[PDB]
Amino acid sequence: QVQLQQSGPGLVKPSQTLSLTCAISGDSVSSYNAVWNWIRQSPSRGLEWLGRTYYRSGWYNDYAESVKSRITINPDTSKNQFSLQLNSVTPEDTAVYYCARSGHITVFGVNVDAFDMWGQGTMVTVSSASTKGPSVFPLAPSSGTAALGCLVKDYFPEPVTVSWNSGALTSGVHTFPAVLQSSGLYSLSSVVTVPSSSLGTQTYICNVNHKPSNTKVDKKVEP
Amino acid sequence: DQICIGYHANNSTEQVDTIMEKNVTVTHAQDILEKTHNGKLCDLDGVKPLILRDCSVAGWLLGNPMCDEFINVPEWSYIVEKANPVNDLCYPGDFNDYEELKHLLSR
Amino acid sequence: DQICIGYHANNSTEQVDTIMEKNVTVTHAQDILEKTHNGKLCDLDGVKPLILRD
Amino acid sequence: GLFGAIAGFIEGGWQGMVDGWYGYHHSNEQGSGYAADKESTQKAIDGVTNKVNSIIDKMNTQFEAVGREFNNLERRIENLNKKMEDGFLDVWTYNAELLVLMENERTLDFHDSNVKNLYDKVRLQLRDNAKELGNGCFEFYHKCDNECMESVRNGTYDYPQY
Amino acid sequence: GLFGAIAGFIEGGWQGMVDGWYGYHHSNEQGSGYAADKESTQKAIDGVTNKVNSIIDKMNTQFEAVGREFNNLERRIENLNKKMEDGFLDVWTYNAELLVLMENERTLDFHDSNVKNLYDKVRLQLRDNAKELGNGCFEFYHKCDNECMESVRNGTYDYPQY
Amino acid sequence: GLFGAIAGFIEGGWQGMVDGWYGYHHSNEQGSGYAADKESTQKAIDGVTNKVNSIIDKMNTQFEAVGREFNNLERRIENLNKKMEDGFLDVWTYNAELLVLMENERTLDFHDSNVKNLYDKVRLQLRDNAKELGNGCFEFYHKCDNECMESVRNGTYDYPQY
Amino acid sequence: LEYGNCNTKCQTPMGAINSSMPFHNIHPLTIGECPKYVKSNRLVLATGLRNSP
Amino acid sequence: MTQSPSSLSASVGDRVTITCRTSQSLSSYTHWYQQKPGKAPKLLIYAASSRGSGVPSRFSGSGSGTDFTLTISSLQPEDFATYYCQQSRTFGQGTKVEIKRTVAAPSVFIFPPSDEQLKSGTASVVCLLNNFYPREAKVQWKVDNALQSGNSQESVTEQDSKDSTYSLSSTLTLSKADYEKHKVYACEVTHQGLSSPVTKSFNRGE
Ligand SMILES: *[C@H]1O[C@H](CO)[C@@H](O[C@@H]2O[C@H](CO)[C@@H](O)[C@H](O)[C@H]2NC(C)=O)[C@H](O)[C@H]1NC(C)=O
Ligand SMILES: *[C@H]1O[C@H](CO)[C@@H](O[C@@H]2O[C@H](CO)[C@@H](O)[C@H](O)[C@H]2NC(C)=O)[C@H](O)[C@H]1NC(C)=O
Ligand SMILES: *[C@@H]1O[C@H](CO)[C@@H](O)[C@H](O)[C@H]1NC(C)=O
Ligand SMILES: *[C@@H]1O[C@H](CO)[C@@H](O)[C@H](O)[C@H]1NC(C)=O
Ligand SMILES: *[C@@H]1O[C@H](CO)[C@@H](O)[C@H](O)[C@H]1NC(C)=O
Ligand SMILES: *[C@H]1O[C@H](CO)[C@@H](O)[C@H](O)[C@H]1NC(C)=O
Repeated sequence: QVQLQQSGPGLVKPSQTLSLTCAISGDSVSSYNAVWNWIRQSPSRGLEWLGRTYYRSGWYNDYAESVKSRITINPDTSKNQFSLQLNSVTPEDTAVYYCARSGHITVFGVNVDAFDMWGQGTMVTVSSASTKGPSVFPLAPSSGTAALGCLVKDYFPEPVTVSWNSGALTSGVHTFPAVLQSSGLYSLSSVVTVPSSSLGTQTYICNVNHKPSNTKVDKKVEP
Repeated sequence: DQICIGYHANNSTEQVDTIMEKNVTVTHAQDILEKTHNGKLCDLDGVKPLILRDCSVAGWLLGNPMCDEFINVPEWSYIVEKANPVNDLCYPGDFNDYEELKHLLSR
Repeated sequence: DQICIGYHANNSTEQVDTIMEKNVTVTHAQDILEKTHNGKLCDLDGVKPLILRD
Repeated sequence: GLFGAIAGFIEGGWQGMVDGWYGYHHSNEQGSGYAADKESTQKAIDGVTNKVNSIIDKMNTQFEAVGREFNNLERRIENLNKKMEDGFLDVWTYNAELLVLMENERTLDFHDSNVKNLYDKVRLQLRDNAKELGNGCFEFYHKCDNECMESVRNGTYDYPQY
Repeated sequence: GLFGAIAGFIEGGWQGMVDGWYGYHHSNEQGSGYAADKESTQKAIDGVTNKVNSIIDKMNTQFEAVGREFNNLERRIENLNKKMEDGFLDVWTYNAELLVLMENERTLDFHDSNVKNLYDKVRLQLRDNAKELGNGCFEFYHKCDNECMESVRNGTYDYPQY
Repeated sequence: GLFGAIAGFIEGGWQGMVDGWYGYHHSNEQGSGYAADKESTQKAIDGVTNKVNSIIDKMNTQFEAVGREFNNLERRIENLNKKMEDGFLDVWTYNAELLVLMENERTLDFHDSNVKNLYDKVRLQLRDNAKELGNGCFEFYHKCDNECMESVRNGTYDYPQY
Repeated sequence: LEYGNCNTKCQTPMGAINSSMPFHNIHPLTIGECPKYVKSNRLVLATGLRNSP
Repeated sequence: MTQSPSSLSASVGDRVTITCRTSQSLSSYTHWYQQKPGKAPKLLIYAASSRGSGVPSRFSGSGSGTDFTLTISSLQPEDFATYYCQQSRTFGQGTKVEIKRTVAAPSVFIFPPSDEQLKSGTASVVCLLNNFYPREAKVQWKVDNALQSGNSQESVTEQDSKDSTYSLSSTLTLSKADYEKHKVYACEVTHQGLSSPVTKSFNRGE
């Protein structure tokens, strides 16, 4: 199996440069049966192909007309990766960026641009605002089913991830989409319904990760 | 300023034959002949065959004492018999219309 | 003033097959397969058959 | 099609040309109309006719099955007989169906070829006395009356005259 | 090849055009690059696909051998049986190998044709607004920016405009 | 022919070109004559040679009849034997005759193609330095001496020089 | 089947054939001046050319 | 690339068909992707009708001229997703497929602000509506029996991949001083699964 592992910061100031990397394993950046693409997605614009690089007895790049003057996609054959560089960003460049392989599947040896494998995505926010880690508060069960949760308040930028009991508790979990508050900071809640009987014996801890601020916090939630 | 017309090439070494030319290198080809096998006798769609081993169809059906393995065989998919099974008619003789019966077995 | 080169078309819906394309509509076609029969036993060139019946 | 004329640089056929398979449409001060190129047409009719007869006639000698019956203890040869007769039918069914497919493809391409050659025939007469429009048509630099048009269809178009 | 384009007046293919079988390479003041002609390409994919399936499917009904055994005084029919089964195998082996050879030749020529027609398609649009260099390329007399280039690939190249 | 050259825009062949299948006839102030295009010619010879050997060799494995005799009360299997042997002979007779017909058509068209391509090869070199007369001939605007003529046959005709 | 009170140049066990076609698909066992039997459902030769929309 | 419809609801087991009309008809270059919330798209169908790696047989694709169709022969709860078609470098706008199941009323829970948060100078009060269908739900805040306006935000989950329900949070935010000024905090919920509005409340301090 091929895996694509993305990295790079999810916060870029307006007018500056967005820089992402896709690290390949299980295939070669310079393979004759691969094409390496960047695609972005935003709630407004939908899915948009940005560009690609590929090797066929020499390196080639193609870029979307919309970004052509600002975009560079370069292979690294030392580290088996390829990059995205997007200059002079504006709020309209806020999106989830995906790397993806195409041309692995071909009709009669012709790349059809079908994208068989994708990276996990990097959410990129274009903003002058600065990083802020969340405060985490318990949503305590009161008084056969009990609900408990964690309020993850006042962070920037997106995203936050929440698990429970280090991922050992998944059933009945609901982690809500974030809302942007009038302060310009995000907030969400996560949570979980459990048997009320288990409150006297089972420990419940929410594990909160905000990678842009390097925040990893664990909060015990009790009656 | 110019515009040019052209066609695909790649690193392919696949070759095909034509009437007028043999070993033409093409960009893509499709093999349509299976050349390999696993070298084994197998269950056909899960249903095991009857493998008579050293017994013949006669030895089996008449109940040659050396062919007790096949005293009551379950349903089979196909039957396997050696070229010269040693346990045939223990007491020498003939089997009348043997071939016509073996044909009947194929149904 | 101009002169143009072109070809025939008509209201035909006859179709033929080729190796590379199936159901090609053509202007004209010729069926070469007899599909029908009269469903009866008949005299062959006048000369009547022997019908053994039961 | 292989030759690029039919449903190619000539976008579609003409309902209005009833009298032949290929031909000319002219347009000048006197009027306009269709005229079939009979020779190119009759050539095509001879080729297709010969083809059909060649096909029919090649399938003339072919396997004819006969009825043979066998008793209850002649199953092996009965099976042999059946496999034999079916085998030949499948072979001749394949030959017939494949021949029709292969020759249908060649028949459609043949027409395409005849159109392409007719177009080139005219092009090679007119040379630089007309604009090749790129859609099957030639626009003249000089006036071309009905006799002028006819000389194009003739093969007689006097190039030095214009 | 029969049509003179592939490995003919177009000397070689392009490693750099990955996205289709046939297409365009443009070169102007803004830059240069490859673009596949998808329609000509998809036409080719449909034809070749139908061909393969036509080949596979025509060989669908074909002789299947069955095991039949015979005693020591049935040598004649045993020989008959063997000659019969071998005979059909040789026939179907011939049919298969010959069909593949014949249709391989036609497949290579088909591609050649599609390239030639694409070249002519462009030639017939540009006419005398460009120099036919003789190697697959057309050099424009006017500047042809990216929208100008796209209109050539379109079929929309406005000739009177230049 | 499919390609329009042989017995098309080139009206007839040349008794006077003995040394090859396709070639050139030149005419200038120094004189005139025929010259065979050997490469195009040798290409044709290799293709046709391979074809013949391919035909001969494909018919290598084919049904061989054996003598088998039957008594007065074995009429059924005697008939079977006869129908079997005749059946295969008719099949192989069909295969042979049809292969010859099909490949003869392709051989004639192949030559037509080679001529058309040789004509275009020259056209694509000369471009607008000569008048395309429409009959296989190109009339030069400049004087073209024997070295000039040879460069046309070469592939070396220096277009910018004229 | 029984007698049809009928005349033909080509007979099959399913019925008679009155046709100038070179092929048929009625039944393999025939007698008389018959077309050649094939297993096809359809055999149609192009004579004309590709018709336009 | 134009997809139709832009969204639909269908019951488990229903046959579902989505269409994509394409500017140019190429069977080989059209693909379908399925994207579940928070995940990357996964290739579902390629070249109009080939099933992508790991794709179950209930998914199939067809193409005719410029019209392409994706069919789910028997809709499952886990097929909640947005489906996109694609030719070349162009994507359609997507079709949201929602499951259609029976009505289910929310379970309602109210949470006071933690003592810890109050020390920061702000108070967040959370009302949870759990596992309901359909999505339409109204939540009103009352503080000492006074309707609040403009001081709450709602967030809703996507449809659950097992039971096809939604959950919803409403969060009322006050300054600590304002929170401490009042006693009764109440969350009032209207949903067509309920016979009449449900109210959950607490008293500050209790
Ligand atoms: C084919 O190409 C022409 C020229 O590229 C297209 O017309 C342009 O379309 C773009 C995008 O829609 C517009 O921004 C321009 O204003 C148009 N300019 C001109 C000069 O036409 C046309 O849309 C294309 N048509 C197709 C592919 O059918
Ligand atoms: C083809 O012919 C041209 C012209 O005859 C050749 O070019 C000449 O070659 C000779 C002998 O090599 C030189 O002495 C001349 O100076 C060249 N003159 C010109 C005008 O080209 C060319 O070498 C030949 N190419 C072949 C046989 O491939
Ligand atoms: C074609 O290739 C095969 C194997 O690569 C080789 O054995 C054979 O000699 C070649 N045939 C010709 C005609 O060159
Ligand atoms: C061809 O036409 C027939 C009847 O119009 C139809 O049933 C069949 O599906 C078509 N075949 C193909 C391969 O499109
Ligand atoms: C056979 O067909 C011909 C032509 O259609 C017709 O004239 C004749 O009546 C038919 N003969 C019989 C015996 O049905
Ligand atoms: C063809 O037409 C021209 C002009 O109408 C006429 O003068 C000439 O005699 C004709 N030539 C033919 C039929 O060859």
